[PDB]
Amino acid sequence: MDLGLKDKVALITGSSAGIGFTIAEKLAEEGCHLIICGRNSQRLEQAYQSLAQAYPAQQILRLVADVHQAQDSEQLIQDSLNQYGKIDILVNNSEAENLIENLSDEDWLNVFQGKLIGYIRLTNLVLPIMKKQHWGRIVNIIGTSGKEPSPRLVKSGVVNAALMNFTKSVARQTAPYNVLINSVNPGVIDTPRHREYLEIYAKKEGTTPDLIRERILKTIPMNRIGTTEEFANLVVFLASECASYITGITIPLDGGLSS
Amino acid sequence: MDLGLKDKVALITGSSAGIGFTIAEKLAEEGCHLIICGRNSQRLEQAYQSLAQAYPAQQILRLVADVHQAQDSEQLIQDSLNQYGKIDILVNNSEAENLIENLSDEDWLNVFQGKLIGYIRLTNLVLPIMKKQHWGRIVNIIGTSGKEPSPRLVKSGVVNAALMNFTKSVARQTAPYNVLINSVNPGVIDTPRHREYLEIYAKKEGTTPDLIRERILKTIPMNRIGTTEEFANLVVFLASECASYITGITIPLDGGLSS
Amino acid sequence: MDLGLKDKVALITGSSAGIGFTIAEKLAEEGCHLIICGRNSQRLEQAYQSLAQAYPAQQILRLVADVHQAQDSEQLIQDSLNQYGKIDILVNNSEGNLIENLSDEDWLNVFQGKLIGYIRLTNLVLPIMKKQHWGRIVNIIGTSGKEPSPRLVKSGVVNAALMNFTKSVARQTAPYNVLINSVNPGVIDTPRHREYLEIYAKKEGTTPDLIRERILKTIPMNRIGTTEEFANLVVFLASECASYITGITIPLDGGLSSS
Amino acid sequence: MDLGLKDKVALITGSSAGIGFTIAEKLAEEGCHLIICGRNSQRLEQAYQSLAQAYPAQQILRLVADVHQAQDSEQLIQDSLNQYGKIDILVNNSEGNLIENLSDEDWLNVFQGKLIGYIRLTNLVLPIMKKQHWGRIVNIIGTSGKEPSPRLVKSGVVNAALMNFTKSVARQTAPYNVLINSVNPGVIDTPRHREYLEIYAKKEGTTPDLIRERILKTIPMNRIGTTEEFANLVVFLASECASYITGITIPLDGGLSSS
Repeated sequence: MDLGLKDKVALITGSSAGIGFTIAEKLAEEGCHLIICGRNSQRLEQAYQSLAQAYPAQQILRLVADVHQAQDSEQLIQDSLNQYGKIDILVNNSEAENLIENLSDEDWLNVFQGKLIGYIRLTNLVLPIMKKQHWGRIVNIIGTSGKEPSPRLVKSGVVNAALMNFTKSVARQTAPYNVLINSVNPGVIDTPRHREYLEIYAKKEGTTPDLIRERILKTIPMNRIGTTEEFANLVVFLASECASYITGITIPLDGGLSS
Repeated sequence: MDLGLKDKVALITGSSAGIGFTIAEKLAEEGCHLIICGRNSQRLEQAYQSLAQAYPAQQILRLVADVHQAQDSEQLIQDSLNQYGKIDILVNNSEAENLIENLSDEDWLNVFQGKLIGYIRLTNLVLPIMKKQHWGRIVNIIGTSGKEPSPRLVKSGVVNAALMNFTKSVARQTAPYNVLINSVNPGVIDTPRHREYLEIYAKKEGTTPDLIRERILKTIPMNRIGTTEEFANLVVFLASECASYITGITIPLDGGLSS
Repeated sequence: MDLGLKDKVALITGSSAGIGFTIAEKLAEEGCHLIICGRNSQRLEQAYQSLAQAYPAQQILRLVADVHQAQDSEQLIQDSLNQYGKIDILVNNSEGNLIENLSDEDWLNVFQGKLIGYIRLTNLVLPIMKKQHWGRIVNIIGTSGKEPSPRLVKSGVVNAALMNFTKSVARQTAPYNVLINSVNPGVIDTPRHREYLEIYAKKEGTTPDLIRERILKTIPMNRIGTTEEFANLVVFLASECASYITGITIPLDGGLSSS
Repeated sequence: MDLGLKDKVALITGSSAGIGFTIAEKLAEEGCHLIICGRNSQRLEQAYQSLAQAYPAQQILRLVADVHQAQDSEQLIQDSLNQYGKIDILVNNSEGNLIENLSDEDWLNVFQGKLIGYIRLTNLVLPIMKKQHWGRIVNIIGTSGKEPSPRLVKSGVVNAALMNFTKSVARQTAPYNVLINSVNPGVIDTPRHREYLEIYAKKEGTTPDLIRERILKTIPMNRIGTTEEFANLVVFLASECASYITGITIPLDGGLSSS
């Protein structure tokens, strides 16, 4: 399937590893030029070298930035536009206490100043550019940062509900400009954070990582943990010319967890 | 129907007028003692005098407080507990630019520091008290402050989605203590704010209030605007002993708007 | 709370036992005259005698009828009208797997039971209620005493259909003050539930106690609901007080929907 | 993007025209062999000749069949298996008011059409796909060219049922890599849509142009979708790339679901 992505410019946040990295790879495979970013300069350079070697014909800009910080986010967009003159695609992809009574005002304000305002801010920054182009795709990754999907995750639940509604509202307003915005909700995907979570959960309980993994597998109807490639495939489809009539929706990519 | 509310202590925020006032009246009718509050001392005194005269056998504490301010909210709960020794019921009931591109970081942070954190904070403050009692009811009024319900209302959409999810999470955690929490989503209810909105909309467009009202009536399947009594009836039911198996849900009270 | 039900005429199907019986009791307590029905004459007579002795001031009509059969359902309504001249309230409460096993005849038989049963009875009472400018229909949308689970395929399909039917009919009948809502029970202690525990335990090779323990850990309130708790909401929805509530489905489930 | 569809065998119902025809075309483009069907031999032959001439390297089996009839549906699958030995993909795409007017026979006839039609065909292909450890079923859940609206009561009930069926079957078949999803079209430019515009305009006493203008103002993208745009998503869901997506319903609607 021709996705119509040749020479499209894609900014993928959180692209030094895991889901974001594989999304960047797949976008490059379809002919996009890339902006990849993250806070960890060492990890980002490894990603950058891997992508440049795998896709020597494609342009790749790497930028160290904290996309939960206003100044870094503003400069990220300015540097991207300076390099490429356009930004066609934005993939928003960014990152303990679970008991309600224990969460203070500062705790909640702190959660809102992370991913929630982070995605809103970056969306706001790219919208004028995409509207000028009459072409944009924004895909919001609305998950739990490698934790087992569960209603117990209270902070992420609130933030993710807010972001799903924001997605609908912005989609409705930007649809007349062919700027489309959708969200994808991962199930259990085999990422570095997921693997780190297996280690952390195995200790709190007194067991092994393989044992915790087996318990997780029982909850997934497919009885298999998803790959980053499986997740990336949908994101790339949504970011394509082929998804030109799809906007304002949230899609679970989860091996049946939602059933 | 005996609602089992005799001598229960109910705190109703935003109770100087409109929905909150009628909820306070109906709770007093069922035998509750009240805490009523609001920022407007003059309006609150009028409410206080009306309730005291209508329900002379019931205790009524009135407190001037801004329930979007942390200190006022903390003191509200402390003063309530000092007066009554218990708080059985909390009704969370508190209050322009609509285009996404025009909304800054400060704008969004400001919206989150209002009703969103306001309801979360007050919930957090009453939970230890209600859990000690093994008896609590929290009803969150999740609406649009007298504006015509519409997907266009972007700020309230995000906040309300967040609050509906928060409701579910807190309900799940507090259910083992018989502390039940639910939300009610008003449709078009005849309140002071609604009537003020008719005036403001009639000017922006060049028409009358009755004309704007007629346009609103066409959107409501019942072809009638709801009364504050109709709204209050459900809130009082949810706050009662009779609703002892109902928690974590959101109920539209809207004359069919959701259909 | 005065529910405004004095002398209202209520038809409750499946009212010989369990949820339906308790709903009938509670409606009589609030001043309704009743029509009760069931397929088994002996069980229906027991219910009638209990209700007639408890509420001798109220009129109670008992009729043997299979409300999944067209002729019986039509005659039930005609007999009710001949007795009372009106029907104010209908509570639809009638009874109700490996996908590859389920044949066409199995699915068609499913649809010719509760699904068309509720639709047909709704159709039969609508003109009565519309001419009154007063009606309440409450659809009980449950699993008929089986513990809620994604595994119950037929009931899931039927119940999804009925929830949508509820919305559609509500929208059409709203201006006639004929209000239609559904209640989705969680786990409620009925004779049917108790029999299901026996059957499931026998099939699983375990004890009813162990099945009950498994169910309880899924419910945030950590207890099974009573028929009185369930009936309270149904009676509220059938009342004058619920005059602005229509087209909605309310889970009554101890928090199961937030688990 | 390589969709991994080379030599896969796809059955598309309702494939003589419109959405079904375009889906068949696009599946052939990605390397599938086809089974196409319809009730009208002349229209089916036209579709066959078009596809056979466009994709002469692919196998195309055309069969006259009424997929709302049990015998025809059973024979369709047997004939398909006799030709190809396997069926990898099924796209369920078959055709499909005042409440008080609608009789039992009307509702039963509704349920004996598309509802049991999709369920039956799913049941027929499941064992084929399960033994392969590879299957994709995509249910087209629309209004068959009528403009989406709460007024369409029968389709709403059937479609709600089918969306739930999708979830239930997905959960059961997931470990066999047999994935089942639904797509809900908004307004798509098909011959059926165009005929509906004519009929609705005639019934309303207005022009097709004015009906189209009314529809366009409901769609945030301010345009009606093409069959190619719709087919793109169906083909993606039918692909190897969608290997972790199951049990979900995706609106393909230009933002209508966020309007």
